[PDB]
Amino acid sequence: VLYVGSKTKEGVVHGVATVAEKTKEQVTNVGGAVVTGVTAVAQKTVEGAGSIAAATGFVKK
Amino acid sequence: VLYVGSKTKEGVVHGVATVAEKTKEQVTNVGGAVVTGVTAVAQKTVEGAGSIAAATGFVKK
Amino acid sequence: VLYVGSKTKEGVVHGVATVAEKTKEQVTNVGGAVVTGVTAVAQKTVEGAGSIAAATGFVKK
Amino acid sequence: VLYVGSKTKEGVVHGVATVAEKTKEQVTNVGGAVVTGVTAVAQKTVEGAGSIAAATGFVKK
Amino acid sequence: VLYVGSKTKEGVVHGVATVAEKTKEQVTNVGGAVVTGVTAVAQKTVEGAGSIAAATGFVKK
Amino acid sequence: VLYVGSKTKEGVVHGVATVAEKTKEQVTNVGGAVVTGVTAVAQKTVEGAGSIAAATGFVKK
Ligand SMILES: CNc1ccc(-c2nc3ccc(O)cc3s2)cc1
Ligand SMILES: CNc1ccc(-c2nc3ccc(O)cc3s2)cc1
Repeated sequence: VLYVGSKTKEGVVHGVATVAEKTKEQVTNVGGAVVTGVTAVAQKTVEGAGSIAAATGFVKK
Repeated sequence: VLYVGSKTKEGVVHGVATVAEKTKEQVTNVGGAVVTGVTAVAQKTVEGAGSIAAATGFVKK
Repeated sequence: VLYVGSKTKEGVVHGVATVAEKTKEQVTNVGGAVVTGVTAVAQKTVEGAGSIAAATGFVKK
Repeated sequence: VLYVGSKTKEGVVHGVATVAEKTKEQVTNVGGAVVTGVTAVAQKTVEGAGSIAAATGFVKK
Repeated sequence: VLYVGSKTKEGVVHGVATVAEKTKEQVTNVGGAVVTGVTAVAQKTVEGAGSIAAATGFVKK
Repeated sequence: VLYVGSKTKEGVVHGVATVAEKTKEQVTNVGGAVVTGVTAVAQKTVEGAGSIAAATGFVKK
């Protein structure tokens, strides 16, 4: 009943240096799902299902 | 009843240096799921199922 | 009833230097699930099933 | 007598990512020479003395 | 007499990722020479004395 | 008389990832020479004396 947050950090990314020399990149998706190339990403959920880089499947019923 | 957080860190990424020299990258997905290339990612969930880089399957019923 | 966190760290990644010289990368997925290339990732869950890099299977019913 | 340069590179800097988090920087020079903080610098001389970051001395005669 | 350069590289820096978290930096020079903090520097001289980060002395005669 | 350079490299630095977490840095020079902190530096000289990070002395005559 006296919660005290201070200087806290949650789902935090900082201080990222990145060099990506690539002569070629290619995704050849044929009918499917694909997720590629996530970098320096931060989420924070409450009462929820939190996905960052999901390759979810073809739901059939 | 007197919770005290201070300078805490949770799901935190920091101080990442990355060099990626690649002459070729390729994902040739044919009908499937794929997740590739996650870097410096941070999540934090509460009352939820948290996935970062899932390759989930084709749900059939 | 007098919880005290201080300078704590949970699901934390820091101070990562990475060099990846690769002349070729390739994922040739045909109908399946794949997860590749996770680096410097941090999660924190509460009351939830937390997966980082799962290759989950084709749920059939 | 048939010099052929092609795609040559000389005194070349490229592809530099830099993060510098600093809570304090200070140079307290009292009567002297100082050089600090050179980053991503490129020179090319011909028939000359080329210095990049010199701390040269008090010439007296 | 048929010199052929091609795709040559000389005094070349490339693909540098750098993270520098520092709570304090300080140079307290009192009467002297100092050189500090050179990063990703490239030179190329011909018929000349080439110094990069010299701390040269007090020439007296 | 048929010199052929090709894809040569000389005085070359590439693919350097560096993380430097330092709570304090300090150079307290009193009357002297100092060189500190050289990183990813490349030189190339011809008919010349090439120094990179010299701490040269007080020339007296
Ligand atoms: C959003 N959903 C949620 C539910 C519950 C919580 C927490 N329950 C407790 C119990 C004891 C304790 O020392 C800390 C905590 S935090 C946090 C979030
Ligand atoms: C500007 N000052 C200068 C003087 C001389 C030169 C060179 N002399 C030679 C001799 C033979 C050889 O195979 C290459 C070279 S390059 C380059 C520059």
